[PDB]
Amino acid sequence: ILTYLPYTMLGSDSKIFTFSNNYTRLEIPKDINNSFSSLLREVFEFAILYKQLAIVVDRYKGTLVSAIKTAYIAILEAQLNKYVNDINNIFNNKPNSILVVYNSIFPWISILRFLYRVSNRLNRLDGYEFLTFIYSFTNHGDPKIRGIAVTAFTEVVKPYYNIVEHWIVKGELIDNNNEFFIIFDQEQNEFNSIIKLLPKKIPAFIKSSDKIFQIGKTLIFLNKYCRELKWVNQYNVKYSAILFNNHQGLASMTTNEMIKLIDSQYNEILTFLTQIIQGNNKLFTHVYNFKRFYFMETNDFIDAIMVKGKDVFNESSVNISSTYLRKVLQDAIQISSVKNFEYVDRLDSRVLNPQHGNLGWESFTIEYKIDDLPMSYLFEGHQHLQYLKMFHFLWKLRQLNNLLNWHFEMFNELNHNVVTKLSSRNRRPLAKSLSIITSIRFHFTQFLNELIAYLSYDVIEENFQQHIVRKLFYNKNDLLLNKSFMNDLPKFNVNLLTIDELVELHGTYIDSIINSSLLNTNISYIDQIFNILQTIFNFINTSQEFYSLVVTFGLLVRSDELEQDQEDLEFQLHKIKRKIYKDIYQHDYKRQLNDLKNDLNRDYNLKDLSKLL
Amino acid sequence: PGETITLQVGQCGNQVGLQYWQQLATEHGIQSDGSSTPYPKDINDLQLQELKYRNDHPELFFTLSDSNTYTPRSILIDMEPSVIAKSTSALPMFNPRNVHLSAANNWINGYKYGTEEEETLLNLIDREVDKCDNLSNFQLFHSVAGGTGSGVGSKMLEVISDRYGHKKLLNTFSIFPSNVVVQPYNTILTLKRLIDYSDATFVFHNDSLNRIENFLGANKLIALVSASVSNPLRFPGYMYSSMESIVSNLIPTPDLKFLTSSIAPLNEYDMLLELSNDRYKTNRVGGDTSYISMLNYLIGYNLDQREIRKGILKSQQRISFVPWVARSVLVVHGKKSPYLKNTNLEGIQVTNNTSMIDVFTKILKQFDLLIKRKAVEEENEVMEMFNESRESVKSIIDEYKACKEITYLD
Amino acid sequence: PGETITLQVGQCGNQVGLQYWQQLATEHGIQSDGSSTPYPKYRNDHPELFFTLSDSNTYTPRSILIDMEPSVIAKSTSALPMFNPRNVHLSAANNWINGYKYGTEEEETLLNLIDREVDKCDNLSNFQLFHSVAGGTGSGVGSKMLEVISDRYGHKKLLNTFSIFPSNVVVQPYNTILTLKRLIDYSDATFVFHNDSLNRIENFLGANKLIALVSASVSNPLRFPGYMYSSMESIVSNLIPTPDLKFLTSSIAPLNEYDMLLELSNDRYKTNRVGGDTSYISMLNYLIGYNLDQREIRKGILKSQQRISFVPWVARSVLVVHGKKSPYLKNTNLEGIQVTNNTSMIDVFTKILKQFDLLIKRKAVEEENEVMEMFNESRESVKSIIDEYKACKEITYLDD
Amino acid sequence: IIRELLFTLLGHEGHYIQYSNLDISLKVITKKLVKFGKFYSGLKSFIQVFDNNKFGKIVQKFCSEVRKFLSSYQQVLINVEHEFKFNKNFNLNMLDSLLHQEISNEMTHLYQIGIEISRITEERNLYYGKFDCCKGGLLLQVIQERMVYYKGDPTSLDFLTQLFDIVSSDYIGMLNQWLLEGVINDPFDEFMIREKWNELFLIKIDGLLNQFQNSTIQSKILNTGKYLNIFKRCTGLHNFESLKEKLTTITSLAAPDLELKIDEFYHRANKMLMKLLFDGYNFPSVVNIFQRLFLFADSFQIDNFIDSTFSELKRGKLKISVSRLQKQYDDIFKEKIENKVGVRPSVYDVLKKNQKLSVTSESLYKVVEELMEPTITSVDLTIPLPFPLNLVLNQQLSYQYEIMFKLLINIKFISKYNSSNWQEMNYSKIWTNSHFNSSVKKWILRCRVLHSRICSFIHELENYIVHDVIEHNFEEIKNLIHTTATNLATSEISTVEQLIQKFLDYSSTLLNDSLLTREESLRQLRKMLDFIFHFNNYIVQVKKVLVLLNHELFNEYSPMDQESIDKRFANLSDTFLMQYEKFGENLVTFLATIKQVGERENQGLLELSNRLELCFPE
Repeated sequence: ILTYLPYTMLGSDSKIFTFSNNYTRLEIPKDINNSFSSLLREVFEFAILYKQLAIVVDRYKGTLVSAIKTAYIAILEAQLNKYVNDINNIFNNKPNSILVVYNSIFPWISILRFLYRVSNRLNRLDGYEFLTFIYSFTNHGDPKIRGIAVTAFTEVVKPYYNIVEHWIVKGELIDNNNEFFIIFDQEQNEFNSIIKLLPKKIPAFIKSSDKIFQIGKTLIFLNKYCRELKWVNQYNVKYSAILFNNHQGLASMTTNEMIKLIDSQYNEILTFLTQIIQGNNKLFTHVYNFKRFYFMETNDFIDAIMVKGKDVFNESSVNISSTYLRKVLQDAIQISSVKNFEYVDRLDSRVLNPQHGNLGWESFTIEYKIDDLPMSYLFEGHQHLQYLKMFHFLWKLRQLNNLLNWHFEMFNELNHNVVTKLSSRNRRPLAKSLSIITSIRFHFTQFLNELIAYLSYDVIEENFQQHIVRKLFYNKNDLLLNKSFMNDLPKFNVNLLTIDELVELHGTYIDSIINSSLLNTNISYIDQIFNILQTIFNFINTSQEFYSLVVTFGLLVRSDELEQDQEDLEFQLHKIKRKIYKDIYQHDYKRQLNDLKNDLNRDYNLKDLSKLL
Repeated sequence: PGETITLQVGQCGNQVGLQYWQQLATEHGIQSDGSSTPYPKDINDLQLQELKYRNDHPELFFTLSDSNTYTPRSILIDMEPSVIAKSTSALPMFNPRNVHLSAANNWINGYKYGTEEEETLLNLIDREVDKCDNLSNFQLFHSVAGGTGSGVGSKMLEVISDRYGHKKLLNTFSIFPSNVVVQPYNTILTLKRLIDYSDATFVFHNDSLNRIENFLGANKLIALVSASVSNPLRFPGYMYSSMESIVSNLIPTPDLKFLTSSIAPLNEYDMLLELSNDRYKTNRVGGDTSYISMLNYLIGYNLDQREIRKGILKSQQRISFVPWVARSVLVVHGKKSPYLKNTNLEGIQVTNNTSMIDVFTKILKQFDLLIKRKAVEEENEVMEMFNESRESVKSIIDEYKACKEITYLD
Repeated sequence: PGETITLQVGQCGNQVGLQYWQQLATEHGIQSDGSSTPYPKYRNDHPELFFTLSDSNTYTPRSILIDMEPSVIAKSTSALPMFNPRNVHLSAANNWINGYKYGTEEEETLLNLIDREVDKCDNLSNFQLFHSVAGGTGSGVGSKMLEVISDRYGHKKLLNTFSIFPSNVVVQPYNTILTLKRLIDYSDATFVFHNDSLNRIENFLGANKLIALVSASVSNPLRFPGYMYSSMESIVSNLIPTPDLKFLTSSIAPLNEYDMLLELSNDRYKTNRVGGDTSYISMLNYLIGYNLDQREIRKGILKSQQRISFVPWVARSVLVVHGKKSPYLKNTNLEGIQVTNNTSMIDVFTKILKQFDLLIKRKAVEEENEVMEMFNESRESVKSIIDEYKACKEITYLDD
Repeated sequence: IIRELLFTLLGHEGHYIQYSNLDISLKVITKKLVKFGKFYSGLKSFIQVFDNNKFGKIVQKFCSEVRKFLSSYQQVLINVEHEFKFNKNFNLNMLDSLLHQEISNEMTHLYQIGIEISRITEERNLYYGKFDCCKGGLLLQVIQERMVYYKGDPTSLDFLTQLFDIVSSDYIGMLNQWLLEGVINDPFDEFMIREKWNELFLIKIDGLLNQFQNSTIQSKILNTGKYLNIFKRCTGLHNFESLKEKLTTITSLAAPDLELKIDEFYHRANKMLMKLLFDGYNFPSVVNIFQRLFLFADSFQIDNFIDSTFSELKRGKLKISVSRLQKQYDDIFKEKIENKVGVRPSVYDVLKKNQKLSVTSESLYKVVEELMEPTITSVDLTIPLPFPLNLVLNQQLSYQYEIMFKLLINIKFISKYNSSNWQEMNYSKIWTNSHFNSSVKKWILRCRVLHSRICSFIHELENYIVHDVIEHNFEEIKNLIHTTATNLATSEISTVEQLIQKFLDYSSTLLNDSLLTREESLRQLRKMLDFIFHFNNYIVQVKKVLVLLNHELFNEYSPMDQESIDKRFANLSDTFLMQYEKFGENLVTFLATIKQVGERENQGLLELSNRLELCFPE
């Protein structure tokens, strides 16, 4: 009978039409014959596809799911509510045979086959494999397939774009469903382990994919680290109003309206980011002042702490570094030219690692205290431990240079006050002896003064102009365009750039100094210099026992003898093995000319250094 | 970073020292009144262009007061009061208490006047030490012959040693006379005290001075070199912060303390090769003289790295070096003063060479030629000071003659 | 190329140099106040070869204005107030004898004057001399002026002259034979201009502008850059094949580029006296009136190859020089200046020999016996250049 | 007898005839009836397999059209069901005429077009054919096969042109977006133009129609979108829309308006690109700068470089350093300017700080030799020419435009040596003494005349090169640039494809007329310029031989007074006579080589042969 056919289309058991729970066919024999049931098979498939799909919306009717899939269930229920509306009027009018009901439902099998194939792919890996599955059908032929694909996509993208619009006008994240690509790593160390982009979670419908990353990240940096709670409130009240009041949401916006909005919003924040790093934070003024203290660009200050601190630095690390190093730092500021310039309160000093207790000359350092100054500015440890190691290497060179010129000032008065007035006959073995010690100082003060002159101008000063000054105030490679050709955004000479590029210009500027040519079959080049500096450290330490003997040599000739001739010959014997010991450390510096020149010629970078070091 | 006291003695050092202090005034912004000029911003740091706070260090040569006046720490001493009035009235910022007034045409009259008023000269120097917080360098400006600066200037360099223990660096900045009856034996008497109570000497020939610039023009040429060696001191850079760091990098032996200077007059590649020419040296050169040490100043600001390095490598082959000295040509990249114009580029080379053989033997050849031709108990002390000065200048002559041959290794 | 310095000697040279520098200032748009005019930096013309660049943007020409009398100097400074007041030098000279003594005692102060003009140029390439070959103040010190600059600089700096020969005082045959000796062994290039023939071209002020037209058109590719003839050394190297016949003449054209090359070769438009049968050695044509259609120039050169007389040992070539017009001046028409050296300079030299040999036969302390020696040495100095012109014309040149 | 065949045409059983008979009566009319309904399920089986995401997008729209016919098929089965139960009393006669009048006209054509796709599925200006899965190209071309096979039927072709209209409606939408805008949006490989500026737009010759086969129309559709991307890569402007509209052709891929609208989109893609090159990047300001740097329009810059580096250019490549020659070239040509952010350098001061003067080890007389089948010879220039000016003035142009620079700087160096040798052969002190013998004075006078004819050779060869060749051919290029530029400013030559051809023709004739194309022509140009250079350096070494032939000059400049003076003068006249007969040797063959190639190929080269043959015999 024909009236039992609408009873099966809604999934109800009659006296002869029976089925099972799931995944079974409507095997109904004995109606007329196989001639009537064979055509009845393909319309029986219309009924099993309704019941198998109705149990999917029933078991997931807004429950057991907290994701984007709860909006697709509202899509699945809307077409299912329109399906049962079509069975009612097609059976309201009286049908003659079961062929006329097959004709009106035949435009609906195209819609029903698509909803089942996407519902079968549920409770599988249901992250981005479902949102991209619907978008993979939005560009297709067969407009009944394309018609159901767009109406199932425009109302499933609204929960996804709700994460995007909060990422544009507010600068936060409301994500909980293993979704939108800006994830927060739990290791909150610096502003690099925090927000990062994964390229694999980039969808095929987001056209920008890189400006929305650099709009939400700088909004967090302009809200919590550099708070400024006046511009962000004006930014949130303006652009969220023009996104909601006239375009009713971001999903209603087309592709051209999104790129026009985001690009006009991407350069709006970077104008404000480059506003407060330069006009208020003074990034370049502090990077140049970072060089005056960590890279020894003002040698008058480093010479002052080595003169006004020659008593504290001789002791061990038992110094308090609260009233001792504060006293030495503040009086040396009055000595040198640091007492007049602006940022003198930012200058502080400390002792590094007092638990070692090696010496006081080694543990000292200088610190540029960048407190506030609302900028981090990604100047974390790996940007600072290599930035304090370079100071301590440059501290070893200025230390030896301040006890080699005092060695010149100490031996000239030793010659004058003593040696020129020694009996008029013992001067000739002594004036010959002291001319070797003053001359071996000259071989040492020329090796350091050209080693610093290579580091301070070829390595330090040339990389600062190339990496810091050129990338900030000069143009890139990078153009030529007469703008008069077609139809409150202040543009300035900073070459506007983001967070990930401000850390890289300063990160490479330190990386291109500490790792450039020689600062890292043989030992390393930095280890070869430390062996030569150890000899100069040992040459001056063995020169004071020479200086303390000659002042006693003058005391023997003033007041005068058989026992005196024994005592004089033992004292001149102290001078014989001493100048021989001075020849030992001379050939070790002559050994420096052998191994360094055999290593500098292997590189084109250090070929010029092979003739002036 | 101790300050530097300058001593101007003699008729030369007063007019040369006037050009030395007028050069330091315009370089540091201070005027003849003494008031300070606001410091211009250096172009090493630019601001957000829409489209007090000093980087130099003038305290080493000037003192500070409450009303921000800068007074130079110079001591003026002469016989005639006319030469002091032309120096004080030209630059009114000189301290009038440093002015001393007494003529002497001989070294004996100059050294005897240095003995009679020891107390008023030693007290005048010690008042300037009370002004500074740290003292590390004394400076002189005296004539080797001619005026009274040879006689009483020879005594003023001796009272530094007995009072302070000779721990202060003495730079003499001597001006040797041109090619006069008093001139031969005036030179040989002050040079014995010059090589005994000093630490460094920058020689300047007057007869070779007019060859460079082609008496007021001769005074401006000495002050250009004398203020150039203090350019990394006043304007702090990476190296050469103190005067002991420059000189000890230049003088290998305490008997070798004689330095020859040269002015370069463009780019900075030809500027390094122009300084190596023998015609620009203030000291006269004869044959090919081997160089011991050299320091090239580029005090006009040079943003020309990798171009200075090519000039240093080229100036190593064209200069013959002493065998026991390593071939190292050192150059300082001095910074331009922001008060002076940035258009000009200066260049100075101070160096130690063997060219002082011809200078000292020129005096010793004329020394014995006059004392044999022309020649109360005053003749005995004069004669023994001649023979003491004769054998003492020979000691640095044979030290230079033995310097060319490979020695000082036994 | 190289920068250019000129020397104006004598009363006649100062009047020519007044018109020569007013025409050079007109072509580059330089006003008569030392002020520059914007182009109608970014300049294609090069006035730096003749004028000095200063910090205050004033334009001063590189000229020396030596003269005996202060009358014409006030004419040049008032009409053209941009000359350097240190370069001009002042103190009557009617003969060569009293005029040569002015330059001998003042040689040091005048040699020091021109050393101020060498260091202002980066690379100097040539000298110039505007004077009169007959005259006391011009030929007197100017003969010493070209001698002191010949041995000091020593063959590396070229020395061109633009002299004016007498057309007709009775002392004028005395000095024209003396200075013609010094113009032969000490000058590199020499231009001949006749005061009588210049009046025929226009149909003393009218003849000055015609010399200023030729003396400024010869350096038109020197200042205004082009494809060729960028330097003066490449211009004179065509016209002078051997140094013993360096005397040069010129021609002025005043409408087609084919007809302009035919009107320049006529003997009517000449600055020098032309005899009956003259044979040319080398020719240079200056088409400075913006000739662009190079189809009529090709016919004018090919017509001038087999029409004009030629010297047998030299290669007959008619070099045409395309000159760009000055943008500051208006385009009037095509301008042509033909400079060449020919055999037509015998008739004026033997005319000077005729007035000299007739005067010695007529005879019109310690100063007499020396000037007869100087009259003798200057006679076979210019008689050897006559036999040089007579030898190159015939076949007797190409043998022993 | 009728109800069982009512279900058989629906692809189902009728219990007597066949699957999804032996009682054959006079029922002849049902012999063809069950054959018509047999392949009904062939359409329905075609839908379920070819509607997948693969097999291209153009078969999906066709899969919608056959399914629309499946509903129009079942629409007439209600009428025969109404014909069955009612009292018709007309059986076995009219059943054939009803179901084939409006169905069989479309049922037959829809099956042959579907069975051919399954047949070709079992088989599986530019390049990269080898199409896969017979998606878009093979389906669209067999439809046009179906129309021409049934010519002569008005009632059959009208359905095929409507089937080709709606099926190919999706293919026009990407073709209209390529020609108008330049978007190549195609998720599959379902287009002609495949984005992979030379090997990037392969045209996929496997799947074109018969209309898109002409070699002239393949470039009209390929360069329309390529020249639009250049306007889209430079100034930005994704999806221009230019405050305007366009006709936006819609009708079909079979119309007389197809060949007209493709050319209409081709003129708009060239009008907008040429407006970017001429007005935006200042292309007239580039061709006047290439004349000032390669062909010496203003030789004041290069003449100051040659005389300053005159001693460096005479020596070989081994006795000179590369850095000394390049550095002097920068101070005289370039100008160091600061790239402060805010200023905008034009095309004049960008190409002026871009050239490089390399002296790498080849020769001028072998670069031209390898093109076809001293340091002044190997000096050259190179300009990077940034985007998008590297597209029209390509590398084929600049290689034929740099060769002229090495030739123009070689003869300007010979003209510099001869102009300097004239200075020392005429007004020196060593060369011109006063009282030496007449046997030597005849040798000096014979050396000056030979050099005065050598110097006039290069001053005549240059007057043909720099004026008759370079300047004359540039007057027609410069004329058709400014009067192109006056027409472009009005609209918001007329083709970029002919602008490259017009400049390649300019550089070729400059290379052709300047004696650098033929074998015997280059063999004499190398021999002639080398002999002049071998005579120029011969002059400077006689200056030390003339000091021993005069006794007065050697006394001032310090084997004398023997027969060796006459011996070395005899050796001087021997090596001078060998160069005089050698000058006449190569010149009469150089005059013969221009007469050979000046009559058959180049009429402009004969003008030199008319001018130079009348000079030197005279």
